[PDB]
Amino acid sequence: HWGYGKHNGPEHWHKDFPIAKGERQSPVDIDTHTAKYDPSLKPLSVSYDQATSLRILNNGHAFNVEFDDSQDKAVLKGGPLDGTYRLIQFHFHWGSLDGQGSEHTVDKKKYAAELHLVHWNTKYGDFGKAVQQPDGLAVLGIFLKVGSAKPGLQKVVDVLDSIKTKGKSADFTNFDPRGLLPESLDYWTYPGSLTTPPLLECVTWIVLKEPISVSSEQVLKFRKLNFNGEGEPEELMVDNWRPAQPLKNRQIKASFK
Ligand SMILES: NS(=O)(=O)c1ccc(C(=O)NCC(F)(F)C(F)(F)C(F)(F)C(F)(F)C(F)(F)F)cc1
Ligand SMILES: [Zn+2]
Repeated sequence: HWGYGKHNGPEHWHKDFPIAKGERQSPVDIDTHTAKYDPSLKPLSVSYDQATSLRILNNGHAFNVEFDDSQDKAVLKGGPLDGTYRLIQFHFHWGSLDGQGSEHTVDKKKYAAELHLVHWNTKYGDFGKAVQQPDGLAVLGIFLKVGSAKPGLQKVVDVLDSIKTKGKSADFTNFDPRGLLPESLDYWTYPGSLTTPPLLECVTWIVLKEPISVSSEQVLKFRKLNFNGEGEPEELMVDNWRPAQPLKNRQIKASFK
């Protein structure tokens, strides 16, 4: 099925998922001179004090750090959102070199990677229901640039050796995702979609202006993961990002003046 190579990569996804050419696809380029400050944006509330991480999984496209979302522990509220969105997993998209890797771009600039903290709207009762609704998910997107190490990421990069190939997983309890946030919570927001098949148009995107810094050694370890399963020909998990899609009739709003 789909992937990131020449033969199954983003330019092909529309054949099995025609919504690939829809009216609210993600990611997009964020044109900093067109995005308008919206003084009506309520403030953002990231409540991760009670987050319970459970497991890390290589799913053959990225790795997901998964949380217990059986109850309202780690939630995202406020900003452009109505109601309460539960954290279910985070993952990253990254490149083969530092010059590309992010999905969103800023004035066409690609970052070395992008973190997605995925949350679902609890008024829909479960995640599978939430993905069918235009306000079903809220994805908090954080850019990564390469420079000084991020101390809160090191537990993640140290476990990657044990989930090298697709379908491998490891116990990953007690990880605190607050250690992946930047200082400022200033953000851009627009209505969009999942950036992997089935590309459902169910996401409120909230993309932080301030990137986090990670080290070269840190991102080099992301790039040693494999897209393939155990014992199959090795295909390094790199460039697992979808390029920017047409903005169409959408407004990107800024939380900051
Ligand atoms: N990169 S991103 O934008 O942050 C991003 C975030 C999360 C997902 C994600 O949960 N895909 C998984 C998925 F939702 F597609 C899903 F398989 F779980 C699903 F529920 F849709 C379903 F396919 F099961 C469906 F249709 F309901 F049957 C994808 C992209
Ligand atoms: Zn993602």
